Amino acid sequence: AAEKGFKQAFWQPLCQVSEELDDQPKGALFTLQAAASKIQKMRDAALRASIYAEINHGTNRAKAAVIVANHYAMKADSGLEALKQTLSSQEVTATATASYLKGRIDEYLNLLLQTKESGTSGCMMDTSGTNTVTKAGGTIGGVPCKLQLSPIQPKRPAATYLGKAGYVGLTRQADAANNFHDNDAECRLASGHNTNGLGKSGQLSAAVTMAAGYVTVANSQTAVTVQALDALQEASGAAHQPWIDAWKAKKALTGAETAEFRNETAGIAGKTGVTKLVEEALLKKKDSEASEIQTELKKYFSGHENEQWTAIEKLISEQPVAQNLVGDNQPTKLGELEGNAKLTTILAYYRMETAGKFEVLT
Amino acid sequence: AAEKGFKQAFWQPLCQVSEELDDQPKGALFTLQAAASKIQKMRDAALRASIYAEINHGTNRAKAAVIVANHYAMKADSGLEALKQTLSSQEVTATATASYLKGRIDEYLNLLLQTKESGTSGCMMDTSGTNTVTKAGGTIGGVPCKLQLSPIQPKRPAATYLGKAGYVGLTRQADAANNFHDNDAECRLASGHNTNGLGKSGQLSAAVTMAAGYVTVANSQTAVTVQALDALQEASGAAHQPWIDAWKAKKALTGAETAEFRNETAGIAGKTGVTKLVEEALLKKKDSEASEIQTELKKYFSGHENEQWTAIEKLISEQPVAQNLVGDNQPTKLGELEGNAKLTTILAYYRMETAGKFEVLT
Ligand SMILES: *[C@@H]1O[C@H](CO)[C@@H](O[C@@H]2O[C@H](CO)[C@@H](O[C@@H]3O[C@H](CO)[C@@H](O)[C@H](O)[C@@H]3O)[C@H](O)[C@H]2NC(C)=O)[C@H](O)[C@H]1NC(C)=O
Ligand SMILES: *[C@@H]1O[C@H](CO)[C@@H](O[C@@H]2O[C@H](CO)[C@@H](O[C@@H]3O[C@H](CO)[C@@H](O)[C@H](O)[C@@H]3O)[C@H](O)[C@H]2NC(C)=O)[C@H](O)[C@H]1NC(C)=O
Repeated sequence: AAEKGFKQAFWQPLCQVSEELDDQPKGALFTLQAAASKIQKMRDAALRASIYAEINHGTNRAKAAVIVANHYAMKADSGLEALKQTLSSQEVTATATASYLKGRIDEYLNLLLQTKESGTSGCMMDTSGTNTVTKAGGTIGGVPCKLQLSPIQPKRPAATYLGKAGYVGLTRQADAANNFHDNDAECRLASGHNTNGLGKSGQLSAAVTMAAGYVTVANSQTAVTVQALDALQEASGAAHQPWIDAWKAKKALTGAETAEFRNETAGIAGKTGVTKLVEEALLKKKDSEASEIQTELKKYFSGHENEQWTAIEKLISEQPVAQNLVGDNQPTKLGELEGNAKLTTILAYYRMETAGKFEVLT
Repeated sequence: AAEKGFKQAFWQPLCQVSEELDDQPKGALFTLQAAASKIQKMRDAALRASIYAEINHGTNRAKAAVIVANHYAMKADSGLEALKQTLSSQEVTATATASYLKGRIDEYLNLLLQTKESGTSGCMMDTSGTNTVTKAGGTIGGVPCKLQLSPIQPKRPAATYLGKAGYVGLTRQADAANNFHDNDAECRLASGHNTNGLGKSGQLSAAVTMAAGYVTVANSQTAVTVQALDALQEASGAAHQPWIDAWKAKKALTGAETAEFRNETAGIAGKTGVTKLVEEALLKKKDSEASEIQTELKKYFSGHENEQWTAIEKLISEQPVAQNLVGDNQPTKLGELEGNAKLTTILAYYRMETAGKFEVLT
């Protein structure tokens, strides 16, 4: 009936979205950290290749290790520039839009949860619309609904409730009078009329919209209107803009999964850096033919397809640094040493060794 | 009087906090980007030093430039690890806590803004408590209150309404009956009693708290109670935990201003990397007394205080590159070249030259 407490078929959907939005910061955390860890891994690969080039100068595989090292430096570099330029705003924008909307929902839902008179007359009713609900654990009567933001630790959010299309549970309502509103449980929050709703001496001046422009409450003796948020299109100035915004933001996310954070397993001449380095340094001739790139590569790699890039990488990994550099009975092989700070210093030990030579050498 | 619409004294404070908490994402953005830009600048300095050590390999000036280059690599490296480990969660946590609380406030304030009957009876009143206020632009009658989250673009923001100790304007209220509540404007949201408040056939079951546990609304014919939020202590399970949380998070922020993102202008032996590199590579005597560190440094730097570190740095920034390595009419000096990707390339050209000179020589 109109101007009556809300039955679970109204509020369970909003609970689901609130609890799903709760994971958006956790996701943002996960991604921002994933981007640095990946930048770090590319850096580590370039450090390992550089150190091999320093130890093994004179050989051709040393020149190969420089091309490997420059590619991974460039990866590690474009990763940090992607983090700055794209990923930071994206995850901040997702975290903020989702949290602001979660706040809006939660305030409304906790109003309803609190405006009750008896255990059978109130604003928040069970499915049956026989009793009011009570929070127990992080559920409002069994339904998982904490109505507060959980502590942010990294993890991937689900997209069940907010998908690529909009809010799936916030479909159109055909019969709000019956499916949302109880037959008799009283709620003044259910209308804007002075009799069984929010008006005191009169109906209010106009319709009130609640939950960030989700539900409209009229000053007339009528039932609620809810927006269908399941098939959204981007808009501005929309009454339920918060909903649009959290959707649009979540929808724009790529994660630390773009090109820059992914390794390339194609042919050597195609890898980030190779052809342009071969033209500039080795060939000293710009805009050359793919064959003459292929040729130079065969000198260092023994070919030009991914299996020779790995073979060099294997040499780089098997390559051991001095025990004087890494501890006691500790792992000395480069493939077994990780950590930018650690590897940056092993590199400076060998950059120092290379200076020593060239002062006796020239 | 009790069970009456709220006068500007009550709501202007919440407007101020909502609007301040609007800048928290903008700040988070600003910092996350500031951290990458600073990591980038340290990297650029290590790239410039490395290239000088390459272009001049085998000298003591190249040996000095290696120590400079390893310090800046280590900075750039610990910056990305600080970004990952500390700054990411910090700014995500600040953005989410603030946005969730801004959502909670805004929903309450927009309820009040909407529950009005006449232009003189309602829930949101002016200071005089004579008229109901209205939202024009991003202001509800003069006082700035957009009641929505602004688009996130970078900004450094000075906290005035939320600061180190809590929410400044959310003071203990001595006389809510008079300073908050009007004499006669009607608001059902002002109590939980069935006569002029939210109860329908009866008072509600208990007190309702609103704005994330800020204001308590009793089922009795009484005036509102508001929490003093201006001298907070961290707590758990608190009725107004959102407030505590946004405070604690904002209070924990350091910004991209920690050690790792700041340059060190102390003596050379004290700089990040120098003594440990001198012991490991040059001295090959791990655990050497600072005088013998001072000595080695004099060989490269011509001393051991900050003015010699800069002099090397001057040489480094002076050092020109090959004309072909730069754009049509672009500068060739290292001090005049910025951009990790750009400099990573110049470094690989010279790493290749060193490769070729070492074999041309050996
Ligand atoms: C992009 O691809 C490169 C090449 O695979 C990655 O570098 C490699 O990273 C792994 C660790 O992730 C290192 O593996 C080592 O293998 C040895 C032998 O199997 C094992 O004993 C060690 O425990 C370790 O697993 C490998 O040495 C290293 N290779 C090079 C050339 O540095 C890089 O991490 C990838 N980047 C990203 C963002 O994933
Ligand atoms: C930490 O300190 C180092 C050393 O000051 C910074 O590197 C230096 O960065 C500046 C640009 O920020 C470069 O300055 C150049 O100066 C010349 C001559 O005055 C001028 O013509 C150029 O337009 C440019 O301003 C300088 O070359 C560079 N020095 C080195 C050795 O790389 C570094 O940026 C600081 N780090 C952070 C995070 O601020």
